[PDB]
Amino acid sequence: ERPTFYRQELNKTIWEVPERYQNLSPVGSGAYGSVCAAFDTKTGLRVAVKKLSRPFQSIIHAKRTYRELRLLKHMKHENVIGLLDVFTPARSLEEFNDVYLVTHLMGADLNNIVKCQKLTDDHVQFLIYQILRGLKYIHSADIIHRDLKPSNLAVNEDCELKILDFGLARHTDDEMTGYVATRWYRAPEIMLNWMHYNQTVDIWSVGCIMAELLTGRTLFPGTDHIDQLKLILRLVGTPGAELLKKISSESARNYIQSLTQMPKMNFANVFIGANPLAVDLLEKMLVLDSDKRITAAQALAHAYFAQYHDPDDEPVADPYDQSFESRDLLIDEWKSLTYDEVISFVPPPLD
Ligand SMILES: CC(C)(C)c1cc(NC(=O)Nc2ccc(Cl)c(COc3cccnc3)c2)[nH]n1
Repeated sequence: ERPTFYRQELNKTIWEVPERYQNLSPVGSGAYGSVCAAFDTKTGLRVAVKKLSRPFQSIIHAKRTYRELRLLKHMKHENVIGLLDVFTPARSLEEFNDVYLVTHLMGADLNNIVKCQKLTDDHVQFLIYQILRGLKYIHSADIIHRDLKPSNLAVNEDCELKILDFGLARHTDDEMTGYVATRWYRAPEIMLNWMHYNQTVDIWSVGCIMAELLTGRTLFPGTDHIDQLKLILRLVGTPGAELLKKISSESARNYIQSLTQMPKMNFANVFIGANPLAVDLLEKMLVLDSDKRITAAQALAHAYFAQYHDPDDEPVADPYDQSFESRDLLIDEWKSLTYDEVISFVPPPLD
């Protein structure tokens, strides 16, 4: 039944893991946990193991922990990250305090690819294709990523691509401040809090990512929130009256109307030399009104992806029950909910 655990300290943190996992080596940490690379001897895999940092600190924390576990137990798709394993050294609910998550070891992110390599149009096709493929899956489970950027995309030597979230820290006001990649890929409505937002926020990010794969340059490297809004409105144009009504923040609405009105730019004169089909796709992604952005599913059928598109191999997620998001529970209740999910986990099969 239960495997044997051994202990070791790595960077003032104690790790207790099953013997199967060997050669633990620290790779990163933050307020929400620490990660080691390791070798899983039962599967033959290089794996990553995250140890959650006091997962049941507060109500809000415990619920956060439950949420990621549920989330990761559910993601089963080639272009999305999955759970290899999840474990606890705890022998009963009474002593459950620590949670460990196991995933495939990710090496290079997409930020490393565009930085250190020249990409062909065909490269960009395959890379964006896979993001959209994964995103169709994620969205069909009513999950929004909200933080799509190159660094949250893992890419191996064959340009095969997985969406995940490496994030280990709080998403605070300070990290979104200033000249920071954290904010360059954010949909404007979620950056200036215009309104209740939706799936299409992630599509805007793909817009920004695709542009950067084509040029090798950040699309909207704002020096701050407002500077970035100007860079954005310079390209796609200031909003019309139709879009202004949909902006719930009267204060935000009011700021936008103080701007000099500008037309949408010619994208062929921005993305000089790009495939006309890439240009067209960007025009349908980088749309200010989120009601009117192309969806992941719609985007898969666009002629830019003709080499790769296969409507029989672009699967959707099983129904995902997200009713817990509405419930207010106590720490011990989130905790036990989490514990059930730990003990019920069934590992994936390798072929
Ligand atoms: C929207 C999607 C489904 C993409 C999403 C994913 C997440 N969160 C995570 O992916 N979390 C997570 C948890 C544990 C581990 Cl081990 C990892 C991968 O971490 C590494 C670190 C270093 C090298 N390789 C993998 C991710 N939220 N939303």
